[PDB]
Amino acid sequence: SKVTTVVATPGQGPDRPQEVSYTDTKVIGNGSFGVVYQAKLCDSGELVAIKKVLQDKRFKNRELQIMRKLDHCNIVRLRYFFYSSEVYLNLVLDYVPETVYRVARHYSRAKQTLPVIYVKLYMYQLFRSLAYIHSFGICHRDIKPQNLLLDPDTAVLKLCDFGSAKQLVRGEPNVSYICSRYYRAPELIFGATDYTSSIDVWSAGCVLAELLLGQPIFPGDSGVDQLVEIIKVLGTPTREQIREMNPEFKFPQIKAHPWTKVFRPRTPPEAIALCSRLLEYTPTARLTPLEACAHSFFDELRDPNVKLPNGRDTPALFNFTTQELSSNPPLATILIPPHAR
Ligand SMILES: Cc1nnc(-c2ccc3occ(-c4ccc([S@](C)=O)cc4)c3c2)o1
Repeated sequence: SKVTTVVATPGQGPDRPQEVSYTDTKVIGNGSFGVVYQAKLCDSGELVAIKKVLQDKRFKNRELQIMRKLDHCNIVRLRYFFYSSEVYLNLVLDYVPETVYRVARHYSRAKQTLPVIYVKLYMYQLFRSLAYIHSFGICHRDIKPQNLLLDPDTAVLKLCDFGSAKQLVRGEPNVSYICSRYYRAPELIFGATDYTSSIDVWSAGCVLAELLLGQPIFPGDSGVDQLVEIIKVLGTPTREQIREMNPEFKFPQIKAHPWTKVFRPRTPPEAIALCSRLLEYTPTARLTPLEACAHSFFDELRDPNVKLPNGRDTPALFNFTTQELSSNPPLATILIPPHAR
């Protein structure tokens, strides 16, 4: 009700703060960082989330520094940011009301399967945001279904939560206990710290596969139990596999559970061939997010007529930028279909 008025710097553009007014603040989430609110900007009527972190006062916020570099339609945009209170950094973000987690669980609670057309849309917009994120050498490191925001009506997916993303410095090592356990790549559990952006892709597989199965593919009861779960679907990792993951542990030996069966009968051939492609031991083996997009599974989305179950056209899926294409520029004719040139 009470309209709060702050002095806020636009997320992008020149550092020139404006008076921004918002009201109807309610809490919609919280964690170690702090709290997320939903508010209504008084002047555009538009809804926003406000992530209230806690700023090390005498330290530069990594998330803030990362959000500013970022403008992509499948990523929650940092519209503004301000400070308040000792001292809290506030990120004013796009609000989107649903998450893949919550959608995936409604289906699962009702023992149905999320329509493959939604799996496609959502996974594609996910590989997109990462192709973009990774082109800057920024690893998300918490790719999990509740960091995927969805618009029920328009089928837009926006990646959110960069509260543990990092500009990866090759030659520079990092922390290995990151990601949500179920979505955490094997090398991470192995103690690797020399890792790459492939870890995000493993998380995507973990998602892809959970959308298909209606439950987490690898559900460990702890950091270490996690690898036991991966193991029972892929088997054990071998020389160049463990090599590739990290240059200790103590587990048991198990056989390679065939893919085209880890799921259910009606599951599409390409989706299965996707995961097998993602969910891979060696990290150089996992496909690239851009390269992922390319792969068949998403072909239906390259069909000129495709529409949303509710008869609307698909959200804008081909508005690529060269910044977005940077990684692998020679592959547009198979990512941009004619009808969008
Ligand atoms: C953590 C964290 N970092 N960003 C967010 C964030 C940002 C923008 C956002 O817009 C809507 C949400 C959102 C908040 C709560 C929910 S609940 C679990 O259904 C769903 C969606 C949101 C969350 O959360």
